Amino acid sequence: NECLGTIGPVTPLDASDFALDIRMPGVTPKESDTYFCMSMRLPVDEEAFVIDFKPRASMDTVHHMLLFGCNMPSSTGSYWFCDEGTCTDKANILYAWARNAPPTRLPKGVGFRVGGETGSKYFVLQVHYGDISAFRDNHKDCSGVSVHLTRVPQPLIAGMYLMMSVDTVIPPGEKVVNADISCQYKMYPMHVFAYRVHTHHLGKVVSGYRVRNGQWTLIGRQNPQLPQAFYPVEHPVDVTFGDILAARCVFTGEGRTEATHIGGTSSDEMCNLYIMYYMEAKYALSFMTCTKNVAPDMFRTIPAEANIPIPV
Ligand SMILES: [Cu+2]
Ligand SMILES: [Cu+2]
Ligand code: NI
Repeated sequence: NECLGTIGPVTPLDASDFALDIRMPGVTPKESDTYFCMSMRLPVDEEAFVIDFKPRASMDTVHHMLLFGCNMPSSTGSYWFCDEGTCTDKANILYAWARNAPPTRLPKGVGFRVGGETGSKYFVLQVHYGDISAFRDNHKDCSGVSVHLTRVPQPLIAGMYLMMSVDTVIPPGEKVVNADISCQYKMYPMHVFAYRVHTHHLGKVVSGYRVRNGQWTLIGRQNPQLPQAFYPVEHPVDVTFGDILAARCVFTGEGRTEATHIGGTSSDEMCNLYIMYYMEAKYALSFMTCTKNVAPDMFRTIPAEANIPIPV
């Protein structure tokens, strides 16, 4: 009893707010550990602000959910299979829901800008099912997310600073392989309030830092084998013009017969750190990406914790 039926996906909230429900179209996964995607055009063409997210997940069957904004979803039609292949243009992550790692709300006054001339025209929802119990009866699943949108401009604008490896090669059996990422920050100040890490099975630890005058300030560090939620930052951290952002993923090659490189499958790897930030509305940009390592030598003074795993 979650599929919306005759009422549809759009609930008016007041004069300038509405909830948009983004739901799987009554799907039934045949195999276990399945990744479904679907998209929705924004109903409004003009600029809007996403100011809250409420999960609508079947607590039996849903392992994780991700919601992106983009302009070109990978597929048209109802739903598709997406082993993390959501958009053809760049997919902007907005929200992660993981089982056993409950999400944290956006700070009040903070929203993502979407729609209009430059914002995302589509949402893409990815749902990872995992365990196919309770699907015995072959019931239709309508899991996803209810998104609160408003036309009211927000004083603070949420954005994403994505750090990702592109060139990493993990030789087979190799005990430790480091993937290092670094860029100089050249925008108005951002304040990091949440982070998410992502590797595949070879990832041991992922850490990100702001480097200012050789001083390393921790943004977040996580075991990527733990649920890949957005975790709150322990202390709010500003990144300002002249700062360097730095991240290290630690991988092992133990267990593999052949080299492992970066790519989109499970026998490939990724080193992704998603740094969620707010900015003053008049200075804000919605996304930044670092795919480089501009200060490789700086990593000589990376804190020792970046090399040590988290005790599970
Ligand atoms: Cu999952
Ligand atoms: Cu991946
Ligand atoms: Ni501050």
